[PDB]
Amino acid sequence: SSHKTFRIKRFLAKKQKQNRPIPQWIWMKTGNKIRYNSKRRHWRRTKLGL
Amino acid sequence: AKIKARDLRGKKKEELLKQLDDLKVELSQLRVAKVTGGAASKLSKIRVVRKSIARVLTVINQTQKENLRKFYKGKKYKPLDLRPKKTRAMRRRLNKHEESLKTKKQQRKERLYPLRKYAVKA
Amino acid sequence: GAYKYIQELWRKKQSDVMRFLLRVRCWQYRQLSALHRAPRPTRPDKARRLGYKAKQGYVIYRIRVRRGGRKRPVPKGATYGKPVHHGVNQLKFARSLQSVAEERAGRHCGALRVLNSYWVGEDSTYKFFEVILIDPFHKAIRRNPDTQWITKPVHKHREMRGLTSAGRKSRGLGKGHKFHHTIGGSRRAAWRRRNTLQLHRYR
Amino acid sequence: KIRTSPTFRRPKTLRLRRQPKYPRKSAPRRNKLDHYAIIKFPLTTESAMKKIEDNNTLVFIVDVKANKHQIKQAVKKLYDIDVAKVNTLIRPDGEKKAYVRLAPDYDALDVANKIGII
Amino acid sequence: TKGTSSFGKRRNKTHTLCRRCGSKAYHLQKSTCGKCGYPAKRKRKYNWSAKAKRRNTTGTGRMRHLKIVYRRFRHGFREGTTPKPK
Amino acid sequence: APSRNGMILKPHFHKDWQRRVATWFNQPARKIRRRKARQARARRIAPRPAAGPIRPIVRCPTVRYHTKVRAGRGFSLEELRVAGIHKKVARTIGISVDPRRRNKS
RNA sequence: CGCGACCUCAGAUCAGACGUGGCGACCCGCUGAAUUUAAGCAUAUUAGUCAGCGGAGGAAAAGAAACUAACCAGGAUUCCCUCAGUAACGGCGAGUGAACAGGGAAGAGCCCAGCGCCGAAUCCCCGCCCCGCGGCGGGGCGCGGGAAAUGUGGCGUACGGA
Ligand SMILES: [Zn+2]
Repeated sequence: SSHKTFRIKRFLAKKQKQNRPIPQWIWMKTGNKIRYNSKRRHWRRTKLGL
Repeated sequence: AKIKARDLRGKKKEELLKQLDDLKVELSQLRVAKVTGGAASKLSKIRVVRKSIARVLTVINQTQKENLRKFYKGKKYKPLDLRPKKTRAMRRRLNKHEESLKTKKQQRKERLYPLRKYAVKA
Repeated sequence: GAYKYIQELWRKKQSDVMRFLLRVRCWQYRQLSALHRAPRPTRPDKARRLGYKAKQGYVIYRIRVRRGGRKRPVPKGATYGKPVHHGVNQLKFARSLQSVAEERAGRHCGALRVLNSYWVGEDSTYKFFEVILIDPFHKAIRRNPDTQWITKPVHKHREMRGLTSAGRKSRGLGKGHKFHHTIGGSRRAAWRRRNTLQLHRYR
Repeated sequence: KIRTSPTFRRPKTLRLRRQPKYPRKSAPRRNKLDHYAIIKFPLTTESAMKKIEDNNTLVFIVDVKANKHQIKQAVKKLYDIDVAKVNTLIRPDGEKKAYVRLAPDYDALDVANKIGII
Repeated sequence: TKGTSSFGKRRNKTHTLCRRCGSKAYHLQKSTCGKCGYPAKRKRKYNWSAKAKRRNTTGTGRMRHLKIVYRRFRHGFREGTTPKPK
Repeated sequence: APSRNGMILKPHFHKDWQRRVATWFNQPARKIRRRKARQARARRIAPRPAAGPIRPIVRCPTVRYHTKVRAGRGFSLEELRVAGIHKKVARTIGISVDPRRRNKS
């Protein structure tokens, strides 16, 4: 929808920013257990709700 | 320099604003230097200025408040900021003195018949 | 004094003097709203027995309660079950109408607290009660050592727990062999105590 | 006195203003949207420069709560210039991009060197 | 045609985001939330779903004001005092 | 289904009794709590006796127990009047007083 | 009609304060089933139970007899043992089912209306003084305002009281 409200566009802004992968150096840490981002949302598979 | 809180309290209120906006000014090109690709040494300095701005603005917020509550120290009515905020249930209770109020009938009882200290034998 | 002569004056409700007055107040109270404030007691003698004192902080509200029993709020019969619970017309509410008047007065004026209530008139469809309310934050009530028990947070909404004089009648509590099923805290406490297994360590 | 109209209206009773014996809050809240917080950082995008030498404008990242009037006075106060017009948009990333058109007596290239972007 | 061909006409959202509970359960036509009951002053909760209770209780969120009441409780809620300076 | 020989039993377990089950694991901890509060009370009234005020000599009702003698709620006003002790002063010196008791004997 | 009390009833972004909502393991007041059993099932039983509603507190409620008893009598409320699976209720079927007394834990009593006596002897707010002021507290001054005679305060509550 080209027509948007300020609530939806602000809400869509966070989900776009959360779709980026983890940094390269994050598994150089000491007690880190994260291998990759398990919350990567693809626009074809996961439809985000709404 | 390492801005401390001890020496900031004795300075003038308008002198703090003279220092505050310069810290605000000096932080402005630091965000510019991040976008333009500045040196990594200057990118580690911006957290110090953020905490130094927080230090300056705290003292301005601090020193204003004890001037206000000293001004309202003797008055009957004070703003709700200066009133003690502690757990609304007990702000609705009585004062220190009011449950110490005994009736004239009750005060006669302990004077006429006080509780006695006594002991018994075997 | 004069308070005694009004005590048995209200005990003669069938007399000509009271029957004229009771039908005038009932007409007057009917044209008003279902909830409004009375500025002074119509029954000054009754309020003193219940604990009202004519000072600042003592507030009384006069309301009405619709007369009759309680029918079951169900769609057209809506009793999907055994014939025992098929009764819908001749059911009765567990609490009295006076206790309902204490609940409605306390729910509206939530800042005040209900002391007691009394009867001032009735109709075919309405019962009229004056309900005494106490302001727990007025300095006359707050600084008086006799009346500061209202100010404690334990006595919030006494009429909601049935702790008032009218609400205590429907609880069925009291001393004697007629109140065996309310021994303990309440009716619920008696059933709870009698329906538990005291499984000891050594049995 | 006589009643000309058959309807009864409530008489206009006098009402006072607020005369508090104490303010509700001790001190007024300080302005958190100052001239420094409103302008975050300018853009060094190849489209951002392309907006500069051609249109004689400036591109900034500004807070989402800002007005076009507030951006006009902010750029005026911070850099000692004046602004012809301001066009704003909200990028899907989440903060607000504003195009600041400068007056023809000022040059977008020269003011860029004082503020460091090139 | 009650199956696959009937899902193609789904383009009108009936629910939307609530601004008190955060869940997408605010019915536009009834102007009410099916999760928390937005127009009602009281939060919608029921005892027949204990799992739905513990999804949103006093322990789930930030407790940005309640976590300092517990810290201040163990000192008796002292006010106006400061530790002895150097 | 009953067996050959046995009793007819009425187990009162047809309600949801498993919810209302009162275990007694607090009993060893309760006894310590009763003792510690009792010892703390005694130190508060250190010259006064730990039991409290004295109790009168009381015959039992319910003829099954009518030959037994217990310790009662409090001394009657007739018993205090003969002893020459004012009823409002006896309570301060550790005498249990109640106005409900009678004196038939 | 002018002028002035009083009673009812309004308007306030009036001065000063109060309630809303959350949690809800425990508690109080309502409302309140059907699965199940009775080898069916309808009274019963499940069960004042689940669910629903309101209200608090750190505990709540109850509580100092219009009591229990018929004894040579006990003597506020609450909890444990026992009474007792008893008296009793129940298509007297399934099943349901207390209370007194006794031994313990604890143990604290009291206040009004009315009856009357005291010159309203009473209380709230606003201003001033003094002293602490994060619980504005007390005392003193108010031909300062108000509440209160449609009854405040002291003595005084069944054990008697003046
Ligand atoms: Zn919602």
